[PDB]
Amino acid sequence: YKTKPTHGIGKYKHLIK
Amino acid sequence: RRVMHFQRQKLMAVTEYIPPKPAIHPSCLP
Amino acid sequence: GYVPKTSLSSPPWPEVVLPDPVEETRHHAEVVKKVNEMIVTGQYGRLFAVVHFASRQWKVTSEDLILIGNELDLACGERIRLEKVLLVGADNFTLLGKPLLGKDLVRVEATVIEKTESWPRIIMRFRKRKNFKKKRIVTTPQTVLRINSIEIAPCL
Amino acid sequence: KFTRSRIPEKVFQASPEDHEKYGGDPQNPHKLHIVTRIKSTRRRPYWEKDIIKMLGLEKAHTPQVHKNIPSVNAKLKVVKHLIRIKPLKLPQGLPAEENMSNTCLKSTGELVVQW
Amino acid sequence: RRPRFVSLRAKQNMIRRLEIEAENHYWLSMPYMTREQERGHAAVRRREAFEAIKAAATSKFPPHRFIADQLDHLNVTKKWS
Amino acid sequence: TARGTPSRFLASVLHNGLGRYVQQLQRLSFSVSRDGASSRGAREFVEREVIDFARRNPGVVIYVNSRPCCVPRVVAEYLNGAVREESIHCKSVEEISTLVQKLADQSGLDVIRIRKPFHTDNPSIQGQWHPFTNKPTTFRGLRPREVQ
Amino acid sequence: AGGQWRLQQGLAANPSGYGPLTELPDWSYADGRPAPPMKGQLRRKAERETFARRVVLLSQEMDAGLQAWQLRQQKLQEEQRKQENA
Amino acid sequence: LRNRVTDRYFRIQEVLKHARHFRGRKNRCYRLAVRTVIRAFVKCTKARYLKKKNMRTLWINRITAASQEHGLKYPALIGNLVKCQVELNRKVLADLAIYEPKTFKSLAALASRRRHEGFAAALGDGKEPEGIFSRVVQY
RNA sequence: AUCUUAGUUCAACUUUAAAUUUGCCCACAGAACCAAAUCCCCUUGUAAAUUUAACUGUUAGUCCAAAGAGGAACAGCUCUUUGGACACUAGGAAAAAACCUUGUAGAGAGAGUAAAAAAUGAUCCCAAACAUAUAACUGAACUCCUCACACCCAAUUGGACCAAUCUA
Ligand SMILES: [Mg+2]
Ligand SMILES: [Mg+2]
Ligand SMILES: [Mg+2]
Ligand SMILES: [Zn+2]
Repeated sequence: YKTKPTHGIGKYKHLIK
Repeated sequence: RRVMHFQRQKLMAVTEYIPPKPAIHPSCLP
Repeated sequence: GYVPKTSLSSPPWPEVVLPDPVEETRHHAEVVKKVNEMIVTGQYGRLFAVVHFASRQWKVTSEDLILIGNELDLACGERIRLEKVLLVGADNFTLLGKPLLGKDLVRVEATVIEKTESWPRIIMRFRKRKNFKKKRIVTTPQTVLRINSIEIAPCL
Repeated sequence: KFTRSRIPEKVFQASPEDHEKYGGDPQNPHKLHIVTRIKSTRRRPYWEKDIIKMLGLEKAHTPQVHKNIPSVNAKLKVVKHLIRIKPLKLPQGLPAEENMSNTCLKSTGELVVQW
Repeated sequence: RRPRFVSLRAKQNMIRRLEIEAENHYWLSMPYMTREQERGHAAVRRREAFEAIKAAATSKFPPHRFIADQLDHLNVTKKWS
Repeated sequence: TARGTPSRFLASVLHNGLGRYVQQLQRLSFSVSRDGASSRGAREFVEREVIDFARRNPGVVIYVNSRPCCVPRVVAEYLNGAVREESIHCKSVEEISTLVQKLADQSGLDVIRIRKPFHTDNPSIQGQWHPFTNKPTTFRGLRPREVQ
Repeated sequence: AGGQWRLQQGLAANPSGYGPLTELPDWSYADGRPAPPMKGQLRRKAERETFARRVVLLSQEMDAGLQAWQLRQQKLQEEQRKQENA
Repeated sequence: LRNRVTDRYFRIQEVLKHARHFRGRKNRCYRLAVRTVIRAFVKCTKARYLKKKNMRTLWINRITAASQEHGLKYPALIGNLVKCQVELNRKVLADLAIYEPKTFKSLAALASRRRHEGFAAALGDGKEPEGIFSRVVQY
């Protein structure tokens, strides 16, 4: 969710040049 | 420069800045 | 501190300084004794009192009538005493409670002479264009208290 | 849009300057709140009409007592601008099964016995 | 015309209300219990109250009927003689 | 409505409570039909309530007769001459008792708007106000801007 | 109209609130025996009584809740010692 | 014709009797009498609120007149009689002003006394002994 | 949805009767990779909610605060959304549906308050006045007081009474 500390855990686009 | 709702007007008036009075008037004392 | 006389140095009201309380208490006691000795000797005439009753403050005196808008569950002609006297006055003196006068100092007697129902009153509501029209007739009850005596006693 | 307001907790933090300004104390807080309504439910959103209807504050001033526990404070933090909260004071203790019918609440918020 | 000229009396009224609500802020920053301590202390009363509501709701039924009430209606022809 | 109605001032018959209270109602006539259906509450009142009322009010002469033959009525007469009729047809014994007590508990004046709720014959003790109370006097009684 | 002053002196804002004016008996009989109390006084006694009963009830419930929490803390903090033996 | 209202006369007179004192055709013609009678009764109901408001404003005026006769405005009199814990209302204050001038003179003197006590107290530094009349009496 | 937007049917909302037991508020936990808040529930304040039987009625409203899309970021402009008010009482801003204050209703010749005062182009200007006597007072159908209580919404729905006529 966005209002929880776990937000932004699934990000992977930034892990690709 | 549109008009404000009246209650917003009162809020703007009550919260208006009030400056701290100087201890002495500079004219009659440095 | 010193400031030369102008139109605003002093305010436009007089400097009223009250008398020293030590002498003022003696003066108050003296005048209280004077009024008391007026009461003891019968040095007064007709009396009037500010009696508090159903919810109202009536200014009354002997032989007068009062009309209370609430039934008082008293037979016809039963003497009663009206506590809660706020002020009782004669020609030369008058006594002021804070806010009531003691049960001993003043005695107000009244009598129930008539119990009846007031004249019919109308309650009509109307609003335009909404077919809102209603009419009611109310007769609040009431009772007439005659006041028979205001007596005073020299307890000051 | 217009939405419910979530008040940040930072405001509900008495300071060392507030404590000596009202008759309170951080340690040993007060059991009961005496609350009165001093503003109309009308002209306010329904999520305040319902809260007021729930706290028994329907009538005007007419004081009413509530626990000082967070389950109720969460409700009073929504209607804090339509009510006055004062702390009930018991300088003679809870009444006994005698003196229940001879109590009195003074304007300062103290419950006392036999006037 | 459309704008107004907020008076001094209005400012004083608003400051009165602001002060009342600041006191309210103060009397809510110190609860007697905490979230966990309170939990359950009112369960018994709540359960009994709702059971009272239930027993009230589940008691509806027509009222009794008595022979005396029916036979009293013959009084509408009671005569002297 | 007030404008559309008479009015009077608050008063009593003969300064009633001053010396001794006197009960104004002096006569009460009941007409009760022995057969009519509307005369049922009246018959109950006469059978089990009129004796007690007579005992409680010995200054009121209560007559009861049985010759309206269809409709009852109570006619109350007072000391000050006023008469007052009330219908008791199709009423309960509770209503008739309440009504008869009401009749016996009021002076025979008119039930109209009392203009004042307080009537006093000596309204002033210190002297009623006139424009010269609380007003000073000057030497030799001179008007302003005089000479002599 | 001094409601501000009256509340600044621990009095009711409204002289018709609580005071000698509103709750003392407005009248007695001529002989001296008191009068059957007024309806307003009865209703105010009833409402103040209900207020007091609610006060005592809520305070009792809160204290009992604190005691129950104490008991649970005891029986969960100490019964773990029963697993610290053998 | 099976059923015809046989007593419309009395239903008319129930409304005309309240209009005999009106002016115009609207005191004998039902279609107009009804509307004006209804307006009359609505005003009759709604006017009690104004009766209370008006008598109170008359009393405030009379009390202002009497109090100005003694060099004392009306704010002072009421706002400093209560500070002496005298719960005299305004009806009886007006009656005293008209019918008992010297009693009202005394009340005005008391008000001025308390006003002076207040000014003297506030002018001072601290909680010097309270005024002889400024001492409250507790319940 | 409708040869449909001057209407109808279904739903949503409303009403009555009946059955049952949970309904609302709600912290902590929880809802994605590509700002306001929202959803969900233990407790807690409450007393309501769901279900069944049976009907009618309303339906594409105006203004104000706010966030957007269209016309400038304007045209007092069309539309969507969250809230309030109106079509219900009462007091204020001059008159004033839409701003501010206030609701559950009667009598009182009682009381306390709420909001509420300006600063520095075309018939005929438009309250009158006032620079300095202590800040309080005034002000409702809100609240208290003595008494009494079913006795201030449209469409609709439930209920208690009843005028006059005929018949037994
Ligand atoms: Mg008023
Ligand atoms: Mg939940
Ligand atoms: Mg009310
Ligand atoms: Zn200089």
